[PDB]
Amino acid sequence: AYTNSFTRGVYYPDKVFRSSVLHS
Amino acid sequence: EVQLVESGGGLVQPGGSLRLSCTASGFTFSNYGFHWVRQAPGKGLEWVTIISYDGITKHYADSVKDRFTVSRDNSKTMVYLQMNNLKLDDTAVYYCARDLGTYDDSWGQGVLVTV
Amino acid sequence: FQPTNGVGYQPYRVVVLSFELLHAPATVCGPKKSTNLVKNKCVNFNFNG
Amino acid sequence: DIQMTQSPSALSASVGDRVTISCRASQNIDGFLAWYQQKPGKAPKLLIYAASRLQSGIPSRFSGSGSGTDFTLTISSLQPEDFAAYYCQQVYSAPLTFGGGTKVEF
Amino acid sequence: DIQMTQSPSALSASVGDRVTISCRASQNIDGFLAWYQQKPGKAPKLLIYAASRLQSGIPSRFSGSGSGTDFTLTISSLQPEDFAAYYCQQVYSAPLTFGGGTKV
Repeated sequence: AYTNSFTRGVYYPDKVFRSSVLHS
Repeated sequence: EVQLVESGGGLVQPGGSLRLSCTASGFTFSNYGFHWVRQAPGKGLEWVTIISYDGITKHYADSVKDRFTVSRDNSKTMVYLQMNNLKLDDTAVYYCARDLGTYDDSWGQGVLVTV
Repeated sequence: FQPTNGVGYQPYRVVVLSFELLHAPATVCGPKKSTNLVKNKCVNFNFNG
Repeated sequence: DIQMTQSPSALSASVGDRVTISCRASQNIDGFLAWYQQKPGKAPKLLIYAASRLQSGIPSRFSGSGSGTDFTLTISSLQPEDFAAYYCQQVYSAPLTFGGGTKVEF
Repeated sequence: DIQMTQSPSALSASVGDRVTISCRASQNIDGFLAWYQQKPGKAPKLLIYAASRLQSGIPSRFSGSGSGTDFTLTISSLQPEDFAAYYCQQVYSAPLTFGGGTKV
């Protein structure tokens, strides 16, 4: 059986707090 | 704990052959090198011989050189100090000590040898 | 390793200290001359280094 | 080979009195000396291995000092257990020589 | 001064055997050792120079090993021409002492 990941699979990049910003 | 016991020391005739046994328990005998020491009455201590951990390489003190032989058996966990051409001067309490001069050093109770 | 062996062959005790500089809480600090907090005025502030 | 003698003679200091012995090598053995404590009828006990660092299971009062040829041992306070004949051995050479020894008495 | 004493006083075997002629120094002499092969009524022949290096014109079978105090000479296969008196010499110090002698 296989299931698509959808939008899952992301973890916080770093300890730094970021608000109202788009970070790559 | 490291435990060292000595045996095979007794009164012997001059020129007799007397062999000692150094008991080893509580540690890996094979890994560690072993030394032999003797204490003459009313005198300072006198290191007799050294044997390596494998027993391949051995050194002897100048006084007992070519007279005293040292051997060991890894399976029996014992070091044997064979003594030959014994003399009145040779009379001492023999202490078998493992890894002399280091943190690992331990001292056996000893067995009296008389000639 | 032997006493006879030269300084080049002599044993050396080596301790490698690994430090990560992070924006994490950073418990290990070595603090000295700690001061009370001040607010609403311009100040030079050291917060966890 | 190296020869080890202890310079001080027998000291009969009382309990609680600081005492100091000196061990001198014939030639430089670097920091390769081992201080021992032998009670009569008892196995010797290694007080300090090499220099400065105390051996495990040895009381804090015993101290290791001295570099090169000169070596020294200081006991902060005496006790009945402490009195004994102390001996020092060079470890730098392959053959080992032991110190003459100094008697410690009440 | 440095006192050289070979470990075998006299060891001789049959042709084709593996031989060992150990030597030792009283104090550390680094790699400064020489191995000689003096036959009875001849001139000493330098087998090994600087302990680990074979001298020119010496057979491959001879091999010198060991550093510091301990040294070890090894002959892979014995020969009739191999038998001679063997001497190890310290060249580290200004005074030079030859080894006592091993008879093969």
